[PDB]
Amino acid sequence: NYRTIALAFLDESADSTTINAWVNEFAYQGFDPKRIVQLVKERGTAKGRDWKKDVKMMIVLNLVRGNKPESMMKKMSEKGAAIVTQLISTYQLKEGNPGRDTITLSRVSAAFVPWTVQALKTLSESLPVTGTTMDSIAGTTYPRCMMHPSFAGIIDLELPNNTGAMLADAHGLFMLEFSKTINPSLRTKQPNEIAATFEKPNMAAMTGRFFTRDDKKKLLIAIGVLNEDLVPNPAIEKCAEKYKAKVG
Amino acid sequence: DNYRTIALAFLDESADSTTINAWVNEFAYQGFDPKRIVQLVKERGTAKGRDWKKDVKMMIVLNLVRGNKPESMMKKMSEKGAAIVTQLISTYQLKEGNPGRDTITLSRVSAAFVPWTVQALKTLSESLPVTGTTMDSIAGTTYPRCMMHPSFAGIIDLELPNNTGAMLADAHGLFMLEFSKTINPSLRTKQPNEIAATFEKPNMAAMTGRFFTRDDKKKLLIAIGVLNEDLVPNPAIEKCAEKYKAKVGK
Amino acid sequence: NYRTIALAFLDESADSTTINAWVNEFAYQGFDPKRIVQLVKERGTAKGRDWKKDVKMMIVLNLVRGNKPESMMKKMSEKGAAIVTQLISTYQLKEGNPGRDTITLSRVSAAFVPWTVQALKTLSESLPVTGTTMDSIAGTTYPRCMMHPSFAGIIDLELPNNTGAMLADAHGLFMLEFSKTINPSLRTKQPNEIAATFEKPNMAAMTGRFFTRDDKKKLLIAIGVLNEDLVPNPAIEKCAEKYKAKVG
Amino acid sequence: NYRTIALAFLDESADSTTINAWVNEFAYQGFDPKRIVQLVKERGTAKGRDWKKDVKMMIVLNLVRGNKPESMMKKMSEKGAAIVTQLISTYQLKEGNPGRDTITLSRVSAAFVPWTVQALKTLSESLPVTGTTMDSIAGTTYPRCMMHPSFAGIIDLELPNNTGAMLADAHGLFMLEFSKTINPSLRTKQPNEIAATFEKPNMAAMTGRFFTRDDKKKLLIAIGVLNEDLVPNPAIEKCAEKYKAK
Amino acid sequence: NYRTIALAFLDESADSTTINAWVNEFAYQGFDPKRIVQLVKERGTAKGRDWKKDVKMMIVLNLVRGNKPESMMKKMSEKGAAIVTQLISTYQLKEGNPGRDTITLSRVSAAFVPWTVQALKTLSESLPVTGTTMDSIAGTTYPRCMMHPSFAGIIDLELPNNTGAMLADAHGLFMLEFSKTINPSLRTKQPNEIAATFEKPNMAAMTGRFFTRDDKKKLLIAIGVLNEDLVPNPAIEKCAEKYKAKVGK
Amino acid sequence: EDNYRTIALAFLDESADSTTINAWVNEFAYQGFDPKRIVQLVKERGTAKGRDWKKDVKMMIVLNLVRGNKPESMMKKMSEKGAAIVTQLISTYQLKEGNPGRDTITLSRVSAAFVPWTVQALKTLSESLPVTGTTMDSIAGTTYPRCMMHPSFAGIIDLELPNNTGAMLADAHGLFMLEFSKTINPSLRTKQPNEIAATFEKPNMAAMTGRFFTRDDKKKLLIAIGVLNEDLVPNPAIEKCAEKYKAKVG
Repeated sequence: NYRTIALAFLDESADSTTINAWVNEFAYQGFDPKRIVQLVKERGTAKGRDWKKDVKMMIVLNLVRGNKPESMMKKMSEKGAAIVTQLISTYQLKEGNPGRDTITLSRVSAAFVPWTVQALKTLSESLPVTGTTMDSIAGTTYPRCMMHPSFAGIIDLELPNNTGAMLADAHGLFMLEFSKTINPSLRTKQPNEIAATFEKPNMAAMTGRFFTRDDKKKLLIAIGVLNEDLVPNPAIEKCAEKYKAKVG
Repeated sequence: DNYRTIALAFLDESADSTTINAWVNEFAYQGFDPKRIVQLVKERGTAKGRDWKKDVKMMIVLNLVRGNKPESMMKKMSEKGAAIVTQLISTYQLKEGNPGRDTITLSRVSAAFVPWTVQALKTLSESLPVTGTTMDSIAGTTYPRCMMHPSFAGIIDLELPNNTGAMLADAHGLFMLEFSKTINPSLRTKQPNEIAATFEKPNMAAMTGRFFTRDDKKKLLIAIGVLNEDLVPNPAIEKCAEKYKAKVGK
Repeated sequence: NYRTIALAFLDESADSTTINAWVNEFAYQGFDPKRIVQLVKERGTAKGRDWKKDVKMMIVLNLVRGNKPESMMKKMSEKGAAIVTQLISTYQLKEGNPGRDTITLSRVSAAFVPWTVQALKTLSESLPVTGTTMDSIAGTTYPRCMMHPSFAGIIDLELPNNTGAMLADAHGLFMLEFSKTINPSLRTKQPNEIAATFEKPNMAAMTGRFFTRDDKKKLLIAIGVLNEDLVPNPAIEKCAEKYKAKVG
Repeated sequence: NYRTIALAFLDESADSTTINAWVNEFAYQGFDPKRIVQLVKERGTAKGRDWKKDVKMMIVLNLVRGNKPESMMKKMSEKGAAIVTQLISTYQLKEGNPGRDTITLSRVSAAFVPWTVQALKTLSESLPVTGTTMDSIAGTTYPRCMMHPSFAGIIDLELPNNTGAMLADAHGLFMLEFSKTINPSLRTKQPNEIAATFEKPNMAAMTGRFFTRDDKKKLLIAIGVLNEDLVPNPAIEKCAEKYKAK
Repeated sequence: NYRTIALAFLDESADSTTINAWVNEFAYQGFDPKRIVQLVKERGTAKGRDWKKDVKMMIVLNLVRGNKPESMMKKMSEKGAAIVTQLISTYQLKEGNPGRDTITLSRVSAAFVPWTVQALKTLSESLPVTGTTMDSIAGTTYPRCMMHPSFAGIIDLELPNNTGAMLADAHGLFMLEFSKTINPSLRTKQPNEIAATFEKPNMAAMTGRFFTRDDKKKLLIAIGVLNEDLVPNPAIEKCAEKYKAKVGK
Repeated sequence: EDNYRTIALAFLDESADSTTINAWVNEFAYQGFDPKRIVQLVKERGTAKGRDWKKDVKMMIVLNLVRGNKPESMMKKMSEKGAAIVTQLISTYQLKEGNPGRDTITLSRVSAAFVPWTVQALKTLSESLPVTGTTMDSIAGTTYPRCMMHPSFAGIIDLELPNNTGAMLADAHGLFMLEFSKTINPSLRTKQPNEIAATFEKPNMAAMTGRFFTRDDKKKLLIAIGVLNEDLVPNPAIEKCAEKYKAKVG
């Protein structure tokens, strides 16, 4: 009796530890940052490069020119283009969002965020959305370390007093602009529509387990998002609210 | 001539309410047959020697976490995760969307097997497309976890007295609005009533389905704390119903 | 010459009775209700069915599921679908708006409206637009017998005191809701917009000759639309008014 | 040389009477009413029909069912459809806006307006836009004769008092609904640019030379639009003012 | 090397006379009015015709039915169409904007504007945009002679006291109207967008060299745009004024 | 287990020299074309057909100023003699429309690459430009520098000029650029000025910050054409147009 078989599941076990284990396996994953690190190191070593240096060039390039390496070269000085040509060759770079195992510039920045966050304060005016632009919209100084997507990798939701949530929201504000600026068509659309563009990939970076929760606290403090007592920059709270307003 | 009179004579033809209603119940819209789904799962699972019951649980979790499109979900998944899914698709002949009444989908598994699905929900609310914490804010109280899937509808008896069922439906609808918007982002700009048009027919079909009995539904609702033994709703439900009514109209 | 020839038509006979006869024959006709009755009975008899019963089943089906018989089965129980399959085969049922000959479920409701009006009163909650929905919109209890397109076939525009036109307006109130549901595209159109949707088919329904004016009065009375004095239900006027307010 | 040849044209004649004779032959013409009359009678006579009766049917059909003959038959009674079928074959009827030598139903109503206007009174309640409706739009009673685009061909603009203009504007009122009903697209759009929809063609009809100025006056009088003294009915002004309003 | 060779061009000659000859060669040319005149005369003569009359007819036709001859015929009287058919054949007529060497009705009006301006007074109510309309818009009497694109060819921008530019502007006012009406789409667009439609072609006609500055003066006076003193009619200023407002200077 | 968490975390302390980063940004920056290649291709390409390539350059430039950047398109409405010339030039130099690769010659590129001639030509033909000088004079309310009237000027600007004279220059140029852009792009006609500027900024910027011409090489041209007297001495008409621009820009 089928009805009865189905009802029987009311008393079937629902072990939370098991369920959650399943959730981790099953969850949305653009890529595994762990692999990216591995692949970089190996591939660079294998061609005897100063790979750490290479990661740094790749990141800047990504922040300055996006995620499309071949296209990029089309409109770059011959000199830069030569440099870029090597990375693509060595690290087997690709564009957009290929498989778990593929390196892209965007991935490099996400994986290696601790640098990325540093680099950002250096080149903000050279960014596709400038630090000054963010400032107007922000209505304050918008933290430069937040001005890339990879920042989400550093966010801890489980911070007390809803600080993680605030961070994400303050980050969201940039994200909207970045996507619009990245993708022109989005500009017609409403802010809630745009958010949908990045919520899943961003949320996944936030909940990924590559970095420890303690690792995040340290980074956040180090780059000045939080003071040593876990208190956020006042600028953050402000922005989060604007983001909330723009979407709900 | 004759033909006009024949048609006129239908005024006197019998129209018994009980009989018609039986016709309606047969003719009524059905997405799939839950009974079949149970049958096919257990059979297919047996056929390959699986712990088919465990597989149901895995399927529900996947569905709650990743939705109803198993081939797509695989690209953005871990290799180990993707390997499991591949097995499940194979064993159960899983499809996307809304096919024939004989076809298994993840969403159909959650629906047929809701007694588990309501329980699973308590434990993974933070990993849902719309979180519980989010639902609480929209609710302004603690939104019941068990209601956080479209699956819940299958467990609602509209004929509960004092209008209690309609209240549940309205409370569920509140979740349904967020879920629809998240799942389909075009709807983010729509008015709440437009959004409801999206799910009302399917949900109503689920509520009036005859797979679970009225008495069965009472037993579940009480069990998961939706109602007490007096069939009296949790206080949050009224609250949620009230917001929904306000949103959509009513 | 040719000019004089044309001018001569000023004096050509324009007999009103003859013109009108042409208008009746030339008039827009969706289908021939008579043929439907003949076909149903004849097709049903041919396979030794209880054709009268089949008609009732077809109507009930039409009210519940619409006019697209192949599609309905795709979302129907095995048992119902079996019944439907038999009806499609017997009566050669077709979907939509075919030739004047072809049978459709809608045509059966229309041809056999005297049953249809009776049945509505018993299944209003199972309709695409429910009775309660109509009640809200009306501000009163909307008459169940009027919740189908086929009701137009029962209206006599020539009722005294303009009662007929009023019924049509009151019917129009249901008709708008129904159309929206049948065609979601219309949900974003103006009511006058929507209204043009059904106007020709409905008028042809109201003006078709299949039923006598005398037949209609009798039907309208029997089902409680009018009293023997030919006085409309008080409620109808309110509904007619709202519809008018809607379309301008 | 060439520059001078062109400059010479400064002195070349530009005789107004000749220029306007040219304009009038070059002007936009929807079709030739004369031809339609001839083709109808001649084609009808060949097949031995009472061609005059046929004209009456064509007009009626046109009034009731519009201008696409093959289309109408889909939604018509069996007897009616048979009749239409004969007419299409006999008169070689076509839809839309074809060549100069092509009969359509609209063209019949147009070539034979003197009848058409008489018919209109008897069947106002079967028109796409009805009399009672058009009369509710006018607090007076709209003239039945005016409810077809066909009536334009019967109007003389160069009447005295601008009465012609008044008539055209009064037609414009009906013309608006009709145009609506006949097709949106519009139905929602603004008068202002609906009117753009007909004007040209209405105006060509209005200035066609098939009928004489006397003929027009004679008709307008005959049908109660005007008195023998050429005075327009009282009703018209509401509609015209009512029209130019919108 | 390459940077320096580029720097050298600073001292390469830029003879003004040479530059300008090049500019003339390179400038926007729809057609050459000289060719149109020659071909009309030649083709008509070849066929034993009163080509001058034919020009007159072509112009009237253009003013009235536009620039699509085969298209025109389909909604014309048999008598009129017969004429047009004849015309097309003799002069090898075409629609739209073909080669420099090709005759169009629009081009005949252009080459022969001296007739065209006279003709306009006689047939204004028959135009796509009538005179009375122009008046409604201009809140004045809009000069008939100016109610065609052909008018551009007769403007001299070098009139002192900026009369020509003013003249250009008053014409523009008509031009927007002609343009909207001629072309259905543009109605939605703002005027300035509309101007872009006709600015290049009109400019080329304004700066064309078929006619002498002196010729133009004579023409403009003959038809009453200007007085013996080169003073424009009072109306012109008003219209241009409106036009710049509509266009935003 | 090579410990990737730790390898990544180490980047926290890895160097981030603003200066090295910025060099990188510079070799990475967007570059539509290399002006040096253009010159080479022309000189080489012309010679290969034994043409007076320099002459060709001047001719190509005049053509650019008068007619824009679409060579096949242009010939449609041109005199036969002119169109004949254009054909050889297209053919000889293999000219292309729009914005192709680094190694492709376009009219706009010749004008940019050979700006020293261009600024000269501009004086002789200012009334034949898509926006004439007098108009610029009107909008400016001063005499507006003819040499300034092309997008290619931007290649002559040194932002790294004392007293922000360089940024000033850009702004005075911007005054031209808006009118130029409108006319080139009609739909821009409605839009707000500030909206327009967005249209050319990156391109104009790239022009100003390119390394093809030396700072000294820029300086000589500026004096040489009279943007500056021998004293690094701006002209005042600049400031006039400047600001005037910065104004409209908001």
